[PDB]
Amino acid sequence: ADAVLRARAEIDLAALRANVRALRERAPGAALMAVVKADAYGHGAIPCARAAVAAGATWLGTATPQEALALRAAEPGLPDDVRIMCWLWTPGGPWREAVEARLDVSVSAMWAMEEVTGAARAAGVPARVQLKADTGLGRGGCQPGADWERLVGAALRAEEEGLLRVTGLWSHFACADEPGHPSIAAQLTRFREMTAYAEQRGLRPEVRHIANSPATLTLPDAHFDLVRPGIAMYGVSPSPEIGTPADFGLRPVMTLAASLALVKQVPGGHGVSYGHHYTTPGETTLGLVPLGYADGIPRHASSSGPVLVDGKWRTVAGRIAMDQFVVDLGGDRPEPGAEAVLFGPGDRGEPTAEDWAQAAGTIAYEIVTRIGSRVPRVYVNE
Amino acid sequence: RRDADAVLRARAEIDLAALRANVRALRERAPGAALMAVVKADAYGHGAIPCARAAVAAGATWLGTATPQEALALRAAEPGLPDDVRIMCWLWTPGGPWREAVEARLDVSVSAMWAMEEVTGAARAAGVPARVQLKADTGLGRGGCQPGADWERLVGAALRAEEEGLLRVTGLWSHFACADEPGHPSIAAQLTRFREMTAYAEQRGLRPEVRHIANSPATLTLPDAHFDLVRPGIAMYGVSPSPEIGTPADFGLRPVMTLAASLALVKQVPGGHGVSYGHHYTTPGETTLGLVPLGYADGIPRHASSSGPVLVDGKWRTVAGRIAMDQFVVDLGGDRPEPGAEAVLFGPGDRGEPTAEDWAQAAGTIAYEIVTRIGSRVPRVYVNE
Ligand SMILES: Cc1ncc(COP(=O)(O)O)c(CN[C@@H]2CONC2=O)c1O
Ligand SMILES: Cc1ncc(COP(=O)(O)O)c(CN[C@@H]2CONC2=O)c1O
Ligand SMILES: [Cl-]
Ligand SMILES: [Cl-]
Ligand SMILES: [Cl-]
Ligand code: NA
Ligand code: NA
Repeated sequence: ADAVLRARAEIDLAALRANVRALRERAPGAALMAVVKADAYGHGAIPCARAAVAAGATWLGTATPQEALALRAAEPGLPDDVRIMCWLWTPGGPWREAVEARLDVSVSAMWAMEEVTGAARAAGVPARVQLKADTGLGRGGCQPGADWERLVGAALRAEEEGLLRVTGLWSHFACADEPGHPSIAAQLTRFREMTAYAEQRGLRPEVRHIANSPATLTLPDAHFDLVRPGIAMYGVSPSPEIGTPADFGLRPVMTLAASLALVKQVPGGHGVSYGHHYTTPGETTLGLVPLGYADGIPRHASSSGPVLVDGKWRTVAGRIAMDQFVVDLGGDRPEPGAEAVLFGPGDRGEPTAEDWAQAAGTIAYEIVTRIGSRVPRVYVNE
Repeated sequence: RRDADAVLRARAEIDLAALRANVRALRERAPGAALMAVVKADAYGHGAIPCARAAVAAGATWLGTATPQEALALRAAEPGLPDDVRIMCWLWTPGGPWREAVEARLDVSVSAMWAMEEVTGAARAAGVPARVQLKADTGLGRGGCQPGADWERLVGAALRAEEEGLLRVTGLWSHFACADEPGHPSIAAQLTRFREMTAYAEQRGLRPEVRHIANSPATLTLPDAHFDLVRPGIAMYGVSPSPEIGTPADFGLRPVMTLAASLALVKQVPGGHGVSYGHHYTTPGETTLGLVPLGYADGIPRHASSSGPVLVDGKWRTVAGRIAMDQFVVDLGGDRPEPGAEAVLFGPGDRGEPTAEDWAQAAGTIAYEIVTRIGSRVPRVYVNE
């Protein structure tokens, strides 16, 4: 692909492996799940899954069943013994294909309990089921009290019939990226209660797990049998409040770069881009970076996004357009085709994804995950 | 059946009859001009090839893309689009596939000497002449050639390449900065500069088939800016360029995309229960919550946290707290739709659902960004092909 000449997202799989390594050291009591949903947070699902497994991940996590099934179908195959879990299900989804593919499937509700049991019955092989507990996030889990009682009950019956085995009990935190937030302790308490209850009724899960990246990095009591450090595996800190990648032995995996399309002199008083929200203060040079919001450069970073060009940080001049944006180069005259580095690990003087997050009023998770399909991915150290 | 399966979670429904109607409506609105169907960025999220075909059927005689790869993909479509449709691309960088573009008969934009040298080199090596459009920077300060010496030199090099039989300048074009703000003084200033820079080029000897400057908001509001060709991108997808310009209905337009999902969970929760990351929403009393299985990886902007609208079970709901990567929650106020019930995030608006403009407002952006960044994990379903 000559598509890389315009722009590319370089994915350093050696950095990803080092991150997995570092996260395994940080959670020595637990298995590590490589969360590779959303096309591995924009980094490429299958290449990142292989690298994570090579570095010691024994679980893969996806949102949709289609994502998990694509991992099972990869050629050459990932090891047959890697566990693959998926959790974002709707009525009528491919439960039977998931059971036949030996996926761990999350169940938060009776409807899904019924459908997976029906699918196991029709497939003639038992399902592996994880029960999700809503411990305080108020999102995908089963509520405590009657809902949980009923769900645990139906799971035991299906076990009795040989239709499934409950392989895990899990939940997810709301505010683990704010250390000391009182909801963290409240959720852990509730997690302990709800899991104690399920085990006393007779469930025998292989894994209990609640930890995402910020809990993995800051709460050893929340590690249990399995940690799910998604954003950290891609070398990106969950928040500045938690710390920098370097604080945890982490290195950003993605570098986003483009080649300048145009370098041109313009007079003072010349408007730049839509709405003319920037006006040259005097005679100067403008550089055209051929990436825009269709490529995942957030429109919210208009006037603020940083980019390394020709030895200095520049910032976006005025509005980001669909396919491009402009920087004021202050008189410098790099060649057309010169490298513009939007973000990376930061060790060459370039910005990081967290700098973009700040410029766009969002979090670094969104920045890396929404880099568009029009930007080719280049895998290094595969 | 694998098709039938991903649509169960969510889908972006693309009504090509609405797109064809929009192209007809735009052609009425610019009777002096050919219409270019701007299908860059995967047709603003709607699907490049299906939209290109529909637009051509409805009378578009030009297709516009940003990258050469987009344009080459249109040339290569099977079945082919008509051989006589013109396909233009404009976002080039040094060393791009100029020769392949020349051999594929694309119109290629040039704003600079580097590019003039590369395309002339490629035409020389291919042994076939290039079709080149010169872009003028009339005030936008983005991709065009500046007036004065830069333009003089570019027009000069183009004439020499014409003299050698290496290319023909097929167009002279530009693009507006503020056409979405009617009466903004930059509009007239750019048109005046466009007229001068194009007059200059023609008097030096260039004979373009088309002159063009109009995007959607100019096409809709500025008949003097139509020239020989209009490029109404967002309007073709039935979306107004701004509320200042008007609503789609004001222009005989209908939104082409409908974004919908199937509820993944409906559950009862007590009062005082936090909802989603950071607990920016707390249930005020006992209630029901609905889980919509779409998140910012699917293109639901995180900026619409606490504000995005969605039609569920007969009423508009709004996002409760933070939108997550793969899902968000709504407070259903006690209602108990079935799991799997339809949640309509946006569409043309005639069934009581929100529009892409409502999402733009909720997310502090423009409707262009909403439709364009709907993620590849959302399948597109084409109706009225
Ligand atoms: C159920 C589940 N487990 C673990 C993770 C890993 O989170 P970290 O990436 O924070 O480690 C996530 C993803 N969290 C994303 C981030 O945005 N919204 C989500 O659902 C998730 O949804
Ligand atoms: C060169 C060019 N021509 C025509 C159009 C059509 O514009 P409308 O969609 O506004 O009709 C665009 C789209 N402009 C996109 C829209 O956002 N940013 C851009 O550069 C464009 O870049
Ligand atoms: Cl939850
Ligand atoms: Cl701005
Ligand atoms: Cl310009
Ligand atoms: Na929870
Ligand atoms: Na211009």
